[PDB]
Amino acid sequence: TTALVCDNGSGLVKAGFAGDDAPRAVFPSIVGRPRHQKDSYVGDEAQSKRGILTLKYPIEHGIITNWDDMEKIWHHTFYNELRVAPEEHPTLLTEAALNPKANREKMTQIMFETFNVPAMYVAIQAVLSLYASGRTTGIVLDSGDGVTHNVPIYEGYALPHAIMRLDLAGRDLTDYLMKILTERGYSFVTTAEREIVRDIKEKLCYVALDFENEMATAASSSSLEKSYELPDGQVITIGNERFRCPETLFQPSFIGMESAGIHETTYNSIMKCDIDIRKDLYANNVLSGGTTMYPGIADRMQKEITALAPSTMKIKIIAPPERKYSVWIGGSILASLSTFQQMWISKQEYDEAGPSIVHRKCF
Amino acid sequence: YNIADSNIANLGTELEKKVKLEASQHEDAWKGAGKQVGVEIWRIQQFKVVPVPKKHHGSFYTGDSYIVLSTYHPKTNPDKLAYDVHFWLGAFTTQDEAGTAAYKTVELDDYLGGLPVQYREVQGYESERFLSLFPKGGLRILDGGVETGFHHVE
Ligand SMILES: Nc1ncnc2c1ncn2[C@@H]1O[C@H](COP(=O)(O)OP(=O)(O)O)[C@@H](O)[C@H]1O
Ligand SMILES: [Ca+2]
Ligand SMILES: [Ca+2]
Ligand SMILES: [Mg+2]
Repeated sequence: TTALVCDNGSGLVKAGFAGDDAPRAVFPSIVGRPRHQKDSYVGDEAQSKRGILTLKYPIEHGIITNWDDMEKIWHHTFYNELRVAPEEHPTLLTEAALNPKANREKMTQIMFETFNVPAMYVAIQAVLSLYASGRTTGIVLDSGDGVTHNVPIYEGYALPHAIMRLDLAGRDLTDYLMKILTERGYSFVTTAEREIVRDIKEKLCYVALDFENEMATAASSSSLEKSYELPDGQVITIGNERFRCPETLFQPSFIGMESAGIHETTYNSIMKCDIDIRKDLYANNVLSGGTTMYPGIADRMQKEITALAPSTMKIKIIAPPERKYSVWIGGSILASLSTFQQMWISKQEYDEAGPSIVHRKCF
Repeated sequence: YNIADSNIANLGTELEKKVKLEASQHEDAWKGAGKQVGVEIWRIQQFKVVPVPKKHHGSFYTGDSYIVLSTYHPKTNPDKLAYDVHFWLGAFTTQDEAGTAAYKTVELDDYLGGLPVQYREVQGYESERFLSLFPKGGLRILDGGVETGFHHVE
């Protein structure tokens, strides 16, 4: 019996088998339907046919907002990608912290009633990443396509009063890059064009160490500019958009949000913890997720938290090179442990208790 | 946000502690642990918690991860027991080993009612408390270690 580990990101499905060192299926969490109004396509193939499709993400800001399309995603994961029969496999799913309770209730219902899994668990993403880093104490900054959240953990227990969440992450950054590329005269508008700009962002963006200095550098010469070849063969040039786009993480007012930036939310989360554990949290900031992959982000985080923290505080940002997969890897490890599997919901328990049982078993 | 409407509403509760205490009852390695003053050591071996024989205590493979339970009498009562639990991560241990050692450290803490104080000990960064566990020349690092429990995805 081999458990399945499925980390349903807002933007990407990461799926595979417990005990593997990486997910075997990674593909966009998208359903595509004809742009002109056979019925639909999922994942990689929707991306492949995007020339004629309108693409929709069933998860927004870490929350499933289209349950019929999410069912298509899970079906595709089991039967078309992993090519497994879900009724044969205990399944571990994941969630961002501070999601509405009904999200995991419906996850539980669909896994048992539609896919007939024998057992399942819904894990908190940031906790899986902490264990993937080999720690029991630290503060995880997890940022994917949907959510940025801070989870301080002490001796293996998340501190719920100090968890922070920002519904600003990779997709918002892609949307903002689309917008500011119009200043150069480029027009990226459609759902398919959003995927092109997402690729530009991943390939060419970075976090400036000093934003105002970098803006001056960008105006003084072309030294920061990069070229990018579009699918139709046109070559565009981008300059200060490279770092203006992820600057939004530090200055959410770039997209009209009044929120604290990710450096301030990290600091605020630590400050909500008991004073005697704060030094351990400051020395163990663990980055997790695709939106933490910008070159320069760890250095910027180090600089900004140093400016907020007591002047003698020892601060360390841990940025695992595999952190696009840290959540999944933490799940692969925990799902390989018989004691962790002992806590999972069995099909019989679901039959007797219903969806509410997820809140009494999954922590 | 409203914690109470959310998926973290039950974190920090008695119920959470009860569920995790029950889970810790299903690990054979903890049975009989922490019953007298001394040092008990286990090594992670392909996700399993495996006892290290007492004749080897203080010798650690650089390729491996370990759990070290130090049981002692607290100042408050010479007839009772208190605990430091150290997990030791070799310089060359793999991610599955270190993550299992971290998780199972929490589990042993759960098993012992939350009483242990946890210490993360990376090779070359060991705490003063960890260095104090072994007699003069007692701490030795060994070449190699056991194979990862991970299957490598090509
Ligand atoms: N190198 C990179 N630089 C910046 N952003 C990236 C990079 N790689 C991936 N991303 C962004 O990270 C997000 C996907 O990361 P992932 O952790 O899988 O998210 P999720 O779990 O929400 O699906 C997308 O917004 C993607 O564009
Ligand atoms: Ca090893
Ligand atoms: Ca404890
Ligand atoms: Mg994610």
